[PDB]
Amino acid sequence: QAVVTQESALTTSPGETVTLTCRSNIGAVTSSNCANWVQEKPDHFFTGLIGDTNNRRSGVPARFSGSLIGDKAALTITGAQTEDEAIYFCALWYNNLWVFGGGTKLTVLGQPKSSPSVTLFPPSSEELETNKATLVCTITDFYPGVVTVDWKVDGTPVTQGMETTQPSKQSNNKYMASSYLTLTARAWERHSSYSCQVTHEGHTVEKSLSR
Amino acid sequence: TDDSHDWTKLRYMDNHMPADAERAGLFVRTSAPCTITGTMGHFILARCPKG
Amino acid sequence: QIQLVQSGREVKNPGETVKISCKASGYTFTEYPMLWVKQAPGKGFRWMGLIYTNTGEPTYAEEFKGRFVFSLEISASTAYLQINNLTNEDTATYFCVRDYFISLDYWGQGTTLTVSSAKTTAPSVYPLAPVCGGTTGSSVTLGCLVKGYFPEPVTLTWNSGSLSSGVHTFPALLQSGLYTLSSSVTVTSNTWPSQTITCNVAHPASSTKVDKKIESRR
Repeated sequence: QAVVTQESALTTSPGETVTLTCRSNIGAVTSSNCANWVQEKPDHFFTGLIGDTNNRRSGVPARFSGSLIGDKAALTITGAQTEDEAIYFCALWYNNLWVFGGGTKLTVLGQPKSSPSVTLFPPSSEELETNKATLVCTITDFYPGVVTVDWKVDGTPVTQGMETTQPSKQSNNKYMASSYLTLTARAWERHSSYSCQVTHEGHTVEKSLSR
Repeated sequence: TDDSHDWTKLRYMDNHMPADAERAGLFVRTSAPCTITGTMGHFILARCPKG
Repeated sequence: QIQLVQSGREVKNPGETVKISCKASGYTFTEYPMLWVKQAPGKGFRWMGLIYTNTGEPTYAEEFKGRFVFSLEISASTAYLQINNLTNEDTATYFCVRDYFISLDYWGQGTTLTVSSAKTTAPSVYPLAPVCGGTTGSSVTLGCLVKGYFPEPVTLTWNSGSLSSGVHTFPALLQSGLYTLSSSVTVTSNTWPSQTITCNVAHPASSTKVDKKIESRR
């Protein structure tokens, strides 16, 4: 019966100072709200940063500090780093329960771009024994995390049969994704040239197999 | 960065936060390189040729 | 130091019950109670309640009083979440968390539930070896395709888990009523096919375990 509000997204560059805020719909935030700040890195990875407004969890870099600014709780990153790019959630206590904010997606300049590593595999034979054939195109270590995957059977853009996952964040903070093109044992044996084309930060990478 | 004396280290500002660097990396030049004869805080002492 | 490791992700058809465990490490269980948080797919983070790991009394958020029941295997430093008469809109991830320092300091890994009607289909595990010709670089990428299973989850390792560096496991995705997953691994060209590289797959719901060695195409 209280609504915590946070900035939606904030973009900064390595070395800058950035402030995230946490607003309560009922009134000014005070020390009896024990503002907590939590960080979510990709992979459902949670860590606590600050608690009780300004107590930094142990092993959280000092570039992170909490405070009350005006009528709201604030988190300041002093010397933001590339590693700080994540979702920050604030939590406020209200005498009997906790209310979490919507979280702020923070983007920090860094991590020089990285091209994808693409590999296309042929349907294995144990699978061709099922009267099925699935060409797997794996794409890993790319950043920025956005790609376009296009399949081309025998020179012709396939347009049905393919499925491409959504970019998932790896540990190093780069992304990955795979695309599947399912044919039939038979569709397989028919056509002759398969190719998985991946477009990333303007360059294209085509990986073709030959049956 | 932790406010401690270390002659082999350098303190510079890197996007909102101060970061550490190397003393060996520091250079002064006019038309040709200069010989550094003293470093402390914001101050550098150097003997330079015509530039 | 502090590790809260949670159970793996379940699939359950509407109406069922689930018991999600949270095994605590690094602290004295008894002086720090447990927060249960629901991060629903879109919606963001929500406090489900707190359990006094000393007395055993639970607090439920009003949204959670009813089908939700917190309990603890005190003795083993485990806290557990039980959601009875599962509703389809309970698919989400649930985190256990330690309340300390006027807030929460450590969060668990999460246990994701997918409430969904469906039978039980064992996966087909297929080796992904490089193209029949050449493939000459400083390294080499092999793969493993885990196709057509239900429900979640499956676990996948490489060489019983001794080969973890250079691995990309790709989140399972639903296609035509079945889940499909895949993984790649990259090693130096001297390692393979000199040394054996094996994909290990388990599908608990069907009691299926498959070990598939990646063999050269010729």
